[PDB]
Amino acid sequence: VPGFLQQSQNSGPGQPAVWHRLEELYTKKLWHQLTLQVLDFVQDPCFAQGDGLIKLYENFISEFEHRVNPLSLVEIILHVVRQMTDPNVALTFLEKTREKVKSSDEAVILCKTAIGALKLNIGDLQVTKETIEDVEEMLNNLPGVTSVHSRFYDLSSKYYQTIGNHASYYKDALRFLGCVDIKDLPVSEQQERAFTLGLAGLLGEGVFNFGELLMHPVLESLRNTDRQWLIDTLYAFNSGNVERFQTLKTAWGQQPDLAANEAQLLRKIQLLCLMEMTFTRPANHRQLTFEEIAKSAKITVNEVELLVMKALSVGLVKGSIDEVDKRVHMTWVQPRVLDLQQIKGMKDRLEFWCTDVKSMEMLVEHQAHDILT
Amino acid sequence: MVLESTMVCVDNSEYMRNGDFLPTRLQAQQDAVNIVCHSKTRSNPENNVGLITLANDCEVLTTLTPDTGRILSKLHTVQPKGKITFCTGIRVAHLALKHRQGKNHKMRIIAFVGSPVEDNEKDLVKLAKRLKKEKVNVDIINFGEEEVNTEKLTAFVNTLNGKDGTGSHLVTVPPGPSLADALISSPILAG
Amino acid sequence: LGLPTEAYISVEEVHDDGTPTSKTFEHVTSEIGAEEAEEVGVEHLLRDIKDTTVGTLSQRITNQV
Amino acid sequence: RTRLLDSEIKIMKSEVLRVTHELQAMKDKIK
Repeated sequence: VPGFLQQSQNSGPGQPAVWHRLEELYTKKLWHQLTLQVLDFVQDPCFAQGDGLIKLYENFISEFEHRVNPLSLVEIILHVVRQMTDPNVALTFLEKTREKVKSSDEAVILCKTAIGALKLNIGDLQVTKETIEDVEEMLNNLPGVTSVHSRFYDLSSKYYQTIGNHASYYKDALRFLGCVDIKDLPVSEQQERAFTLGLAGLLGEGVFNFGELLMHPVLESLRNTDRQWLIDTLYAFNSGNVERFQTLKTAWGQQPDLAANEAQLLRKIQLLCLMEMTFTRPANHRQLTFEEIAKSAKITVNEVELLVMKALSVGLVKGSIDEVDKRVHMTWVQPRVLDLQQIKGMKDRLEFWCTDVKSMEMLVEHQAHDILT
Repeated sequence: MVLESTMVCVDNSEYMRNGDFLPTRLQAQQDAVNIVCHSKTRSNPENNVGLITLANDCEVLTTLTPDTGRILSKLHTVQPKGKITFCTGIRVAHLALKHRQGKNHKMRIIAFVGSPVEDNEKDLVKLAKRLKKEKVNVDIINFGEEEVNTEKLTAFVNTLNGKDGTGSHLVTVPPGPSLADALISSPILAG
Repeated sequence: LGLPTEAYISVEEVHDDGTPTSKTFEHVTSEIGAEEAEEVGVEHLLRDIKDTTVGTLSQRITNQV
Repeated sequence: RTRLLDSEIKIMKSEVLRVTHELQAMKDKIK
């Protein structure tokens, strides 16, 4: 063991020096240096499988060290899977070691996240999907580790792999944003994940929130690397509605997913156009001609007499609709987010009216000052 | 029966998990607290001992009390993981001694440092000059690991006890394993 | 305006949009308790329990706030 | 071994606190 670390363990440049330092930590009993510095050398991927094979020998050293499992065991397992390569039964062994030795219950939930990922690789939407449900129970309500919630997101993203349910993907990606420590995530790797998020991830019908996720800053900046026109087309479906020029562009932006759901997405933009008139314009411009709705639903004006009824049928938002000109002037609507900087919320609509009221309130006081007494 | 109340600051950290001192550094730290509480009890029964972790969270683990039973229970299940935050803890300990209604009891602080502290040396020196105005003796026993030579703490102790001051002894961790009795002798020999 | 007490409860959760940590106090509805013979010390000096001032000054207060 | 003896000593300290808790329980019961 001491001899093994001194010469055989060394592989990459600087490994003999770091392993000699590791021996000093082993004698000094400084678990923290072993927990962070030794695992940091393990974190480097240049060694790949070779560090992982050494890691099994180091795991025996780690058992003597008795470093905290939530930090030490998870890092060891992260490179243990690299050593495992294809783990037909290797996965059972690593899970067995994690189950047998648990510093804390939180480490046990971390073990579950690994079990689900390994099961996902070998099997789809079976025990692994149920294990993803089990991990939700194991996580409970504790987000203090935060990285553990990211591991929980990883199985949630794995659930998106198991069933297309792009809505589940939309929820997990949002969960990842909350449980990620910050932009400390590798920017290029996240930009590459955002390239997929920009492509299939947002092309999936699961996310279309008028910028609730699309206009969120971290992902959109990473999605700038992904084709800008496709990213614009995603905003265009939600707020640009029909966006017929963008409709030609969306086929260019991503042929996969868009072509499969083009009819369904066309229906979704038609529904989006109906929601758009009421929330964006309150009264006045909210009322609009049938031909504008025909352009909004990208359908013929004669067809829109039939089409407006179908869009009205979805009834996502309760309202009042008049078919004299197909004008909206409807009641309740839910905007995913307000446009621009909420200019309507400023003196354009609100606040300015409130200023007018207090002057009239003063008129009531002037009308009857003696009565106020 | 000299009247004194000591707001000791314990440390709970991944560094404290290391067991180079005794079987465990935390157990050795608990033993060091046990002897000081016994020494205070021998000096006076009314003497009050209170302790809190100076790592991550620096509140009050136990309010200062003449009985040592609360002190022992707080040492039990201390749970170590938080990164050391000595500056916040030292400020809390000094004011907490003022907080006690019985200010007549002499005010002293004993602290344990398990990890290097990432603080500007000037900032701790400024606290140390304020501590000198407060005139409350502070002696720190570094445990297991410390900033090399505890240079910032050595300057902090000098600022705390300058101009022929108490010069309360600062114990840098003895390199490698250290006996608890070896650690206890230096404070018993002199503050 | 409103009432003197402000109610806040602090909870830890993951924001759906993705705000980091997402731990903050959350406002909750607050009300005034019921007691007997309590305003004999205070309200006895003044008080205005009648429909006489309804629509005479009550409308003014709402417009005022 | 020695660690087990140390754990027993910590439990004995808890038992001393428990004797005080028993007196407190008796005092509340006595009232």
